[PDB]
Formats: sequence, structure tokens, C-alpha cells
Amino acid sequence: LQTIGVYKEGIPAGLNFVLLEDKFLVLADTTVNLNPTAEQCAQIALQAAKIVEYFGIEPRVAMLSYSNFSGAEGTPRKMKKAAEIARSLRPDLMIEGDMQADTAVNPEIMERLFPFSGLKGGANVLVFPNLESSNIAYKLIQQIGKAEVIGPFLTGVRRSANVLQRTTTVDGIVNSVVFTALEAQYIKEVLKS
Amino acid sequence: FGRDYLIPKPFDTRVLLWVAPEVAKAAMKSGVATRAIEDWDQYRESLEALQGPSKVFIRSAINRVHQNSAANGGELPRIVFPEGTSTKVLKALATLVEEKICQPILLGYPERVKEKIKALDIPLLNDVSIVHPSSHPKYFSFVEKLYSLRQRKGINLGEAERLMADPNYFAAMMVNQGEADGMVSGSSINYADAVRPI
Amino acid sequence: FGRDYLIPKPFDTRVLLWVAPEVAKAAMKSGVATRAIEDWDQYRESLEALQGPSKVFIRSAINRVHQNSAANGGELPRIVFPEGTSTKVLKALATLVEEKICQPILLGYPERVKEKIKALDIPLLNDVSIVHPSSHPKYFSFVEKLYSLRQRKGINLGEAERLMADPNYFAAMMVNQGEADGMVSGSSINYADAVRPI
Repeated sequence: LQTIGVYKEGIPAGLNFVLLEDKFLVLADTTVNLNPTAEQCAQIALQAAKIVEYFGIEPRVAMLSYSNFSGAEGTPRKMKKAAEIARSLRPDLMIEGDMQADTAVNPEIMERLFPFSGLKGGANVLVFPNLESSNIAYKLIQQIGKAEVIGPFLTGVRRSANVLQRTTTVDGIVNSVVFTALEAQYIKEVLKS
Repeated sequence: FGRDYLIPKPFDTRVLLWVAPEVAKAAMKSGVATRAIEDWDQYRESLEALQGPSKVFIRSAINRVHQNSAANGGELPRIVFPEGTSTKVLKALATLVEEKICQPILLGYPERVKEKIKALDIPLLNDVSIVHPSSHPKYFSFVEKLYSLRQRKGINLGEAERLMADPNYFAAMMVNQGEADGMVSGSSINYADAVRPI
Repeated sequence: FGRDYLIPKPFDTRVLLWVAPEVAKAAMKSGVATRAIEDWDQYRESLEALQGPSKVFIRSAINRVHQNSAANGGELPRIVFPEGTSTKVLKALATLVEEKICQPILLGYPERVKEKIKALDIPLLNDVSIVHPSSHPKYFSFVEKLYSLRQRKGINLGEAERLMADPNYFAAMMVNQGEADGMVSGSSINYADAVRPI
């Protein structure tokens, strides 16, 4: 961070992949920012969407909360306002908040209870309101969900850069390198333009 | 009026207003009067005002209600009273209606309110419209207009359904939609609790 | 059961629970069997268990309700359900009683709930206590006890009468006083809105 830095409007953020039979879900930010502000949550999400768009998949984003659209003072307002910012920045993308978790990932719950929601087809990008929720969520899916989880990976830096954990296994080190290489190629291509 | 009530009670405030103008009327018709009262309404008005600085103010006010009412087609403003079974509200409606101020619309069970109307022996308003929320035709039209207003403020479709089931929110929505011209409530509930729906 | 229902629907989860144990019972009685099932109840329990690692848990639970139930006189915990016209609560209760878990007390207008019991073709529970708050004898004893618990927290004698008229508060107060052993609601209301009176 002290040497490479981030690009314009960047935020340093740790991201995971949850792998299912069909889709995968993207989790963030799980290592870096302790209690991210609304502006920050919208940026975490936007980056996560450039990343999912890279794999040719339509990104669907939920600002997670303990509430279904309360806008109430506190976390819900931060996340609701967060989504509002994120749409302000990329209007082609399906982004919403605030909403609970299950309300996110399941398009059926969404159409039954909040048919007004701009998010349909179930979320594929989950932004957390803070670090407690995201680290506990990802490590809990990994241990109980019995769906497979890779990461965490680093995002938002000017150049291809990535941090491992000490607990990282060899598999982890090699796929982590893969992403590093790719983002590097993506950097070169952004350069070409 | 009957075998046990033949003459108005000694402490009846109406007494002055009813007898005095007829005494002046007789003193004039028989011609022993030396100064003529023409506007009978004005005489009575000043008779009322004659006791209470507020009354004259309120009397001026009502005069202004009638003034712009009769200038816009003789129409009376529709006013919603969510508390249709409220004793105090019924008793007020009583004195109100002979004043032709507004068209009162009460809320509650169509019969539990005429039950309370007949219970207070106040037949002045046997015919003022009384509406139960859950029964009104525009009811779903209403629950959705609330929904869009509060679906992002912690309300899903179900809670907006019961919330429009509350006479208060019902009054307010009625007003908002022009299905009523005004509302007044809270003779039963706390100022805060009653203001929140509005 | 009738002319339009002669056989259990193909998809009854009870089928197995009812048929398989009697098949085994027959095979043991007819002597073609080489292993004997003794704990019949256990057998059925395992049969339910077949789908549901949670289902097994609630069954452990129920066996354990029956266990201290039968130790204190077979007495069942009295439980009040304030939302007595809730489709879901009623339908749940149905399955609840034949498991002899609790003695259900519903809240609302007695005939407006027996209407919904007859409306749901759910005769399982034709004999459960149905109580209107305002009508119950301890009502006033209750509004007084709410009064002193909350008069210095924003409640006059009137507001306590009208809040005790809310089935929720009526329920909770039933519980606090020992007129019931517990309560459950929030099948109709927001989590918060339903947790506060408690």
C-alpha cells in the first residue's frame, strides 16, 4: 500500500469465492476495513462487479444488513445509502439494499416478499456491512457450508498484488498466484487503451 | 322534552339566545322600540360573544368557513374522524353539524358507532357517513399507495396491509388521495402515537 | 374422510409411519421374520427420522416435554396465542394437540375465530379456550396492574385499559400473573412490535 498505492477512488479490499454446483458467490470485504462507510461499501461492491464481469457473468449485488429495507438509523441506513451510491455510479447494474442475507441469495424470497426490489435472480455478490460479519460469514461457510471456498484475495491496488495468510496451503498459494497473473494481464490491457 | 322536562333548565346557555331576540322582535312589531335590529344573526352572535373573548374569535372563524364555503359552491369540506366511537368526538360533532361546517366521516364498525350514537342519545348525526376501513372499496388501492411510501422504510406488504387497517393511517391516506379534505384525530391516543401516521 | 377421500394421498408423510410398522407386525406374527421389533414407538420415531436431521431433534424434544409432563401430573403448559385468527398459528396448533404438547388459548373475538376454525376445515381443535380480552373477568385487575407498572412511564388509567385490549399485552399480562404458563406471537406483526409488550 505504501509503495504501489491504489488507483483513483480505490479501496483496499479482501474478497472470497464460494463455489456451488452452478453459480458462485463473491464475498467482501473480509480482511481489510473494520467498519466501512457507505461510500466505501459502494466502492467495494463496484470492484467486485468489475471482477465478476471479467468472467462474463451478470453481477447481482446485495448490501447485506440485519434488516429488510428499514433505512433505519445505523447499519441499514449506511447500506441502503451505500447501494444508492453504487447505482449512482453504475446504472446498468442490478444493485440493492438494505436487505438480509437470505433475502439476497434467494430470488424466490425476493419475488415473494419484496417484489419492488430491483434485484432479481438472486444475488451473486455479497458486500458486508463490516469486518465481523464478513470474516465470520466466510470462515463459517467454509467450515459448515460444505460448499467450497477459495481466498481471500486482494483488490483495488494500482498493480497486480496479493497477500496470503500464514495458514495458507499450497493449493491456496497456486490459485492465488493465478489470480495475480490474470489481474496483471488485465492491468496491461487497461494500459493498452 | 316530556312530562319531566317542560321548561329549559335555569342554567341553559341557549336561553338568552332564544328568548331575548324574540323580546326585541315583539318590542319592534308592537312598535314600542326606538332602535331597530336588522341582522338577527349579528344580534345573536354578539349575544354569544358577550361572554368570552375566544367565542367571538371562533364565531368570526366559522363565519369565514361559511364565507369561502358558500363562495365555492356551498360545499362543505370532508373531515375524517378515525375515532368514530369516541364519546367526545360524537358530542362535538353534535354541536358542530347544526353549524354546517364540514361533512363528518367516522371510522369503526358501522353498527358499534350507531350503538354508541344511540347510547349517548345524540341523534343530531344519524345520517353522517360512517366507514369501516377493511370494508372500503378503495382499501387495496390504499395499501399499495402506503406500500410504495414505506416499503423502503421497514414495511413489507403484510405490515402495510394491517397498517392501512388502522383508522388513523386510513384517515391520512384518505386525505392524501383527496378522498377526504381533512382529518382530525387522537382524542384517544397519545400526541406522538397519533401524529406518527399522519 | 369420505366419498372424495377413500385412500391417503400418495404424498402423505404419515403413510410410512402407519403402514410399515403394521407390515413388520404382520411379518412377525406370521413367522417369516428373523429379527423382532420391540420398541414400536421407537420404530415409528426412526421412520419419521428418515428425512430430517432436524425432525429427529424436535422429536427428542417432544419426548422430553412428555417426560417432565408426566412427572408433574400429566399437566400441560398453558400457552396463549394472541393472534387467534392466524391461519398459520391455527394450522400449527392442529398438529400440536395430537402430540399433546400444550393447552392452547387463543385471543380475538370468539365467534370471529370459530369462523376461521370452521373455515379451515380444522375440527381438531373445536374445544380450546377462546378469550376476548375486554370481556374477561380479570381484565380490570389487569389494567390496574399494568397501570402501576407503567403510569410513571407514560401511561394514564385510560391508555392501560386500551393497551390491555391489545391481545398481545393481554397475553403477556396473563403470563406474568400465572393465568397461563407461556405465550407465543408475531406471526402477523414485526419482530420488534411483537417483542416490546412482552
